[PDB]
Amino acid sequence: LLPVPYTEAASLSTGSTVTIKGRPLVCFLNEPYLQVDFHTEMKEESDIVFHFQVCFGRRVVMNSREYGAWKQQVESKNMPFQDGQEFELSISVLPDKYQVMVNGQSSYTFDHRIKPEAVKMVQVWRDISLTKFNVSYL
Amino acid sequence: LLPVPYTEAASLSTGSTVTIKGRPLVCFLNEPYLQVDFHTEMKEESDIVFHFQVCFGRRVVMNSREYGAWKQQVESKNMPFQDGQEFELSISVLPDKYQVMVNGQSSYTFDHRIKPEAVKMVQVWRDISLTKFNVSYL
Ligand SMILES: OC[C@H]1O[C@@H](O)[C@H](O)[C@@H](O)[C@@H]1O
Ligand SMILES: OC[C@H]1O[C@@H](O)[C@H](O)[C@@H](O)[C@@H]1O
Ligand SMILES: OC[C@H]1O[C@@H](O)[C@H](O)[C@@H](O)[C@@H]1O
Ligand SMILES: OC[C@H]1O[C@@H](O)[C@H](O)[C@@H](O)[C@@H]1O
Ligand SMILES: OC[C@H]1O[C@@H](O)[C@H](O)[C@@H](O)[C@@H]1O
Ligand SMILES: OC[C@H]1O[C@@H](O)[C@H](O)[C@@H](O)[C@@H]1O
Repeated sequence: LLPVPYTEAASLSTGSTVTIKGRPLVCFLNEPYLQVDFHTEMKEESDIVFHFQVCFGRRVVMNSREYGAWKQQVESKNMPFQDGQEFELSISVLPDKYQVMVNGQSSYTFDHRIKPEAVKMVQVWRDISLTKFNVSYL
Repeated sequence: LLPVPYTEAASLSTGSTVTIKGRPLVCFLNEPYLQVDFHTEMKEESDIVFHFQVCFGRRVVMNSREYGAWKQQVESKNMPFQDGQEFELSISVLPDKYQVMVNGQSSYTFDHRIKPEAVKMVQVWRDISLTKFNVSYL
């Protein structure tokens, strides 16, 4: 297990992938969350280029936080995460957007509001155990 | 620190108090949660007599879960929890309702939908550290 909340310094550009392997701590009936935030600084109060929040069994919200203010929330009812199971989450930086893979299935996209080069830190937190976190590049 | 999620077997009646001392894991800007659930069984999928969820800095929701279904949500914008600080949460069983004290201040009430004698387990979880959990009686 990696500690949760998990914070890692990171640089992203086109071709960067962020891969997370984890498991919800409790059954989907109890609505555990997962959050992944791409921050502009190492401090947790810093702006968020890309905010990804799963309410397991219900929905996903995505947003940015810019100069401390939450922007236009995007919502998906797409729920490929399986009750009780380990997940593999992969977030890829494409030229125009983030691609979110769940268990090898394209599940969510989010157009760049801020250049991904603004990211200095990824935080993974809320009601999961974390087995793997990797930032990679092709 | 007590492990989180924290689960303790419990019996409640009029005069029972549940006291929790904890601290949010992150700043209120990032909206950490605290949840306290009074369950009818030791298993986490069991019905919830009393569901208390803090979104720190934003709101509190309270509900019951009966035969697996969430009932009428109650919402309060009362927020006596302090950014960055340890809290003391005390939930008292009165004849007709739960009384929720935060840092010695009456903050929330919730009329009994199910007799508090139906409770067999308390779960404390989401984005907190936990220093104390006690079930007591006067
Ligand atoms: O957790 C913080 C939440 O605050 C809301 O105001 C935002 O619109 C959401 O996107 C975000 O998930
Ligand atoms: O933004 C959400 C969309 O992202 C796409 O890349 C996914 O493949 C679709 O399933 C989904 O509708
Ligand atoms: O923020 C824009 C994103 O929002 C989604 O609603 C669209 O379906 C995605 O294709 C797009 O990348
Ligand atoms: O976390 C579970 C949530 O599900 C909602 O449907 C309920 O009305 C809330 O009271 C509860 O907080
Ligand atoms: O249900 C909420 C109410 O509970 C009362 O016991 C509190 O003292 C009030 O501040 C609050 O309006
Ligand atoms: O569920 C009923 C509870 O809801 C609140 O709106 C009331 O203000 C409380 O006094 C009451 O105990």
